[PDB]
Amino acid sequence: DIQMTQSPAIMSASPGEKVTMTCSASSSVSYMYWYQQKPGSSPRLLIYDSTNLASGVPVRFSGSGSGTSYSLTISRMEAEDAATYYCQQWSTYPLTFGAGTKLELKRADAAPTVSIFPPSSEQLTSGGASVVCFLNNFYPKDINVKWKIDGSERQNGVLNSWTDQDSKDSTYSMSSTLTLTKDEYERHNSYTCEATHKTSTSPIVKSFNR
Amino acid sequence: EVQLQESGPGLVKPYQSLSLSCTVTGYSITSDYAWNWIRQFPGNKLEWMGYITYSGTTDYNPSLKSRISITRDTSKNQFFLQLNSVTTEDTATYYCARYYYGYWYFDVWGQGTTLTVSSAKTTAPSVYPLAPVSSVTLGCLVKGYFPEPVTLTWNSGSLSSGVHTFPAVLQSDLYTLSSSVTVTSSTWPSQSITCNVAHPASSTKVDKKIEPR
Repeated sequence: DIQMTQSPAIMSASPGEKVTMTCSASSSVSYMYWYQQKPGSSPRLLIYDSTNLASGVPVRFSGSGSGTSYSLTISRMEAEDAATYYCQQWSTYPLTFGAGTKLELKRADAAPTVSIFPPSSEQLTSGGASVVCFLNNFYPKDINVKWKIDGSERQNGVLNSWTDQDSKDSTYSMSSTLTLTKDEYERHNSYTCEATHKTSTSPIVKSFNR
Repeated sequence: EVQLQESGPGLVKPYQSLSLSCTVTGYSITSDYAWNWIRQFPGNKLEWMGYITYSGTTDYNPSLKSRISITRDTSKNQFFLQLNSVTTEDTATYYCARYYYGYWYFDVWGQGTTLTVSSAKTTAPSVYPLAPVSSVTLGCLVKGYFPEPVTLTWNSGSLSSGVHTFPAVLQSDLYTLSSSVTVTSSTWPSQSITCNVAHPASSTKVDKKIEPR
């Protein structure tokens, strides 16, 4: 009944770097197991018995550790190594797993393509109004969106959602939805969506007026 | 080859029992190995639930072996999971896996099945179109549905490039999801672009065409 802690929870790396994740055990374990789980595919065993590589596993992966500390290292990172890795043990047990470490791929910076949508008439007839803003294909998942109604920043009633890193281009995307009542919506004129991202000192502004 | 596929309800009321099955093909559950039950999420945390061996029973459950029962149907070639007095803490996605002998590891995993434990009532989604902005990015908004999930395709799955479906966000027992698709200016509006939404739990399916309104 050992608890397993995988730190860092998430990390990014560019091809060619030396990667190292860790797995801590609340109390001593006799040799850990590591699974690799490629997004959208079954997990696969990578390491068995702390250092022994499973068959079909690339030599660039190595495993080490003893006692309550175990680590996974990738001498040279490859694009195809981006995935979640889980450590597992079975010594003093009921068998338990760790919550995984997500190894994301680092890539060149990219600014988001912003689009804004007034509420659909169909929705308006129901008495609600959602303004949607899409910020697509940008790198540093870190971006701050701002909603402004007649100049005032609206911080309540917003829902933000990002997609995982894109398989074809290591990019991210996000949507921010501002839901209001039809009557508070028609009580205002300008609706703005502002994005602040590493790529621009000034923020990206996308707006529309009723 | 061996596949393994899960099945069970998507929504279960609290304090009720949960039942899930695992069908396997390409291999018989009586030959060797122990085909287990594991659950993950929401915070990625995992929990091994138990196993039933090729010789039947011989099963083990973690110390939380008080509401659980794993059984099998050797004639249909499938094992089952029965969890009782289920609560909100039991919502997760369940996986049935096979544990390879000698080499202590799971070599076959199923597709996973998500189970929500909630007293909330199934609600059908309202699908809104979102006519477009900047080199023409169009969108679809699915809101106010329960439970997860919905399936969204653009033009019966024919259009797959430039699509971005964003994960569902729960806002007070109701869900909201969205999707965008970017096409060339010449494509739309001449070439139709409709959003296809399906919500099995409430048996709702609707095609919503993005008109340049």
